[PDB]
Amino acid sequence: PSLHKMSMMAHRVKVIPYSTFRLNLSVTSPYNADFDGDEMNLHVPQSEETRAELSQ
Amino acid sequence: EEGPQVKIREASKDNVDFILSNVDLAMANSLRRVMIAEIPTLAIDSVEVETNTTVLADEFIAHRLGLIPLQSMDIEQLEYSRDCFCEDHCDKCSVVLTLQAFGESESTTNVYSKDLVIVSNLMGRNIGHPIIQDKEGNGVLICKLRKGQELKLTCVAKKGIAKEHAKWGPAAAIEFEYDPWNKLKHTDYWYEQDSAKEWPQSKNCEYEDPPNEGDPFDYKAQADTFYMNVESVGSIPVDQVVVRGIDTLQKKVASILLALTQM
Amino acid sequence: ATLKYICAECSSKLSLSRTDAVRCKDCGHRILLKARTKRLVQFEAR
Amino acid sequence: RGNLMGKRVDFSARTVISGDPNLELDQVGVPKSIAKTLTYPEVVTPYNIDRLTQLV
Amino acid sequence: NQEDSMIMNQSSIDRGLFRSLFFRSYMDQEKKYGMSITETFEKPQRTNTLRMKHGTYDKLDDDGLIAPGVRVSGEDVIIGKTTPISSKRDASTPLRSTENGIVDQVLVTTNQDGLKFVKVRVRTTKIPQIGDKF
Amino acid sequence: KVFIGRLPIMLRSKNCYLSEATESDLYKLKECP
Amino acid sequence: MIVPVRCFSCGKVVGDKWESYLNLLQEDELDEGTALSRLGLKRYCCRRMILTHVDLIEKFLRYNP
Amino acid sequence: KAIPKDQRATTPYMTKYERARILGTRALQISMNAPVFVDLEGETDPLRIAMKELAEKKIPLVIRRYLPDGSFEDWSVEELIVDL
DNA sequence: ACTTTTTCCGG
RNA sequence: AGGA
DNA sequence: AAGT
Ligand SMILES: [Mg+2]
Ligand SMILES: [Zn+2]
Ligand SMILES: [Zn+2]
Ligand SMILES: [Zn+2]
Repeated sequence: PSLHKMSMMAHRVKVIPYSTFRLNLSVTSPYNADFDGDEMNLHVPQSEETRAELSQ
Repeated sequence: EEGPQVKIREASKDNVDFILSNVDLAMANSLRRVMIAEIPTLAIDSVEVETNTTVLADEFIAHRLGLIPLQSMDIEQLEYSRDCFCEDHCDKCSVVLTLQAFGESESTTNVYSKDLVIVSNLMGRNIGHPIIQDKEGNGVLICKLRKGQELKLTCVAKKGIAKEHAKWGPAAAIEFEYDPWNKLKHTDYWYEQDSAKEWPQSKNCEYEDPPNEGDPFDYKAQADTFYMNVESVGSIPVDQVVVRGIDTLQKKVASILLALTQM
Repeated sequence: ATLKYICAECSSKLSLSRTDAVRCKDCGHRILLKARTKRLVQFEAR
Repeated sequence: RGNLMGKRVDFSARTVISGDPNLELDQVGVPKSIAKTLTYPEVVTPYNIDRLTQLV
Repeated sequence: NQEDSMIMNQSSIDRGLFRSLFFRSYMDQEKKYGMSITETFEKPQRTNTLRMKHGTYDKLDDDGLIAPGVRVSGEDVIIGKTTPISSKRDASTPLRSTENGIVDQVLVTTNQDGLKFVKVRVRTTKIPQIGDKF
Repeated sequence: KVFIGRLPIMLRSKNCYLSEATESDLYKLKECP
Repeated sequence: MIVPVRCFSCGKVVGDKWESYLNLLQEDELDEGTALSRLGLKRYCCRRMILTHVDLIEKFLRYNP
Repeated sequence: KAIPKDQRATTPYMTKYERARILGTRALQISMNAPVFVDLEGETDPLRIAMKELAEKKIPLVIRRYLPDGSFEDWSVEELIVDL
């Protein structure tokens, strides 16, 4: 859903094999995700400006 | 006699029961690993299908064929296809098997691993013969056909290790145990009332000495002596699953030593 | 050689063209299959 | 609500999520297929030019 | 295996564990337009229309159908069809862009009307991978 | 006497062929027993 | 649907043992427990492979073309 | 209307948002082939360059802080304290 | 007498 | 019609 | 399940 400011967070990409978005286990709680078939979205900033907003 | 000692308990076509003494656990385990996934075998790896009128699908049968165990005795004198210079395959690097089957019989017609014929030249070396351990001499059951059900295909078997596919598995289950009286305190026995009663004793308890409680914990104590049992699938013979493993590992260590010398 | 389409039940090869009627000869049944390519398929045994 | 406050967007990806204890808190595992599809527009600059041409 | 995840034995997956077949039946028919203005199951090319799919029409045979052995993949055309106008508009059915596999059964039949009815089955095996649910 | 439309029949019903069919008959009819 | 060659867990060739199992049951009148063990399947992974097998192939064969 | 420097009453410190928009803005300009105001001591990322430009308070930008009435306080990235 | 909301994502 |  |  996204009822939290913490339901949408900025991350460092790590290119890996296998079709799943991998994520650290401690970040499980803010999103509220379990790994029982849960899916997630990924948006990519296009500016060196929209990037600063994410990182900073 | 030397460094690590061996004392074989039971031997057969399919199983070696022995005891590995004066060895490091890390050594006996690296040895366990190697026998599972690093000894090369030979199995079907390309199935060009001509006609399939069966109840099973092309790839269902394909996958099945790779699991059929092939003679991998003189495997050491077959090149890995990658290392060979021919585009695709040749006699130097591959064994070519053909399989033709048809339901002539009004009853159900069975298709066995015996029904495989080597079409390639074997260069007089022991390889590609489907392992038939079967009493009636039939080997694996690949398929079943009714009447007009024909099965035509060609297969190319290649070198490969179990690390690449479990079909190149030279060994089945590898039994590994140490310290049947937990004298090392390497495990904490879960219980309801009594640890010793509720947990069944190992058969290997007989080959080691009971703890005798009126003695302090030997912290100084290290784990040596590993009650093992290796099972051959059929490809390589039991003894060789061991020997070949011992060798394979030495070769890995040597490659390091060698690659170290290049620098 | 040449067996364009096989009938779905009796499995008798037909080899008909576009405008040669979608039906079997002895039995009716317009079901008719396609008979596998002569351009042969190869699969890895994994 | 559906076309203005909310919007279907580009540079967006979605898949099944799976936990990884070897990833860092702030990193996200991105499958190659998705990294290979998602694209950032970088401006040819004297700093990047050399790297950029290699990727081109 | 943390948080409703699970570790599967790769050695097992290869030995045949949790493998499954998957079929998908693509279907089509020749549509008649009043004055006997039918569509045609054929392998098209240029010929005034140029409104055809990007996928390799080359897997098609002259009847506008793949044969039951052929390994298909992208948006490779499974059924080639054309509709003329007052000429070969394309009406070709490509393989679901997402999909890939081997043609299984191709069935050529008749519609109640008497129209060319086609059903194409495409098989694939699915091995247990990493995001796979159980 | 006179035709009055077509009634969709439910499988394995009195008016369906399959009711009056044996294992062998069904397999022959390409129907799962 | 046709006997799996080799047990998923350990890898012991198991595709041969089928008809023999079906015979130690029918002809030899034994129980499943003793039959599996005559065939030398001691680890439960191997045992379950044969014990729990549903040979569906035989039903598919009853269909004509 | 514009508040005179001597009469300014906002933070002498730079907001989290000011800093994030300055680095974004300088990174966008440095990336658009703008003149860089510091020795790029091996630096190749326009954000890292922008961060360095800010580190030595060498960014020629000015934050116009707007008040609810429309009136505003102009503060330089030079004068703004970066404790954050 | 009379109206309007209700978590997020293959055909 | 179905997932979280 | 509420509220002009
Ligand atoms: Mg969940
Ligand atoms: Zn060769
Ligand atoms: Zn017929
Ligand atoms: Zn087993």
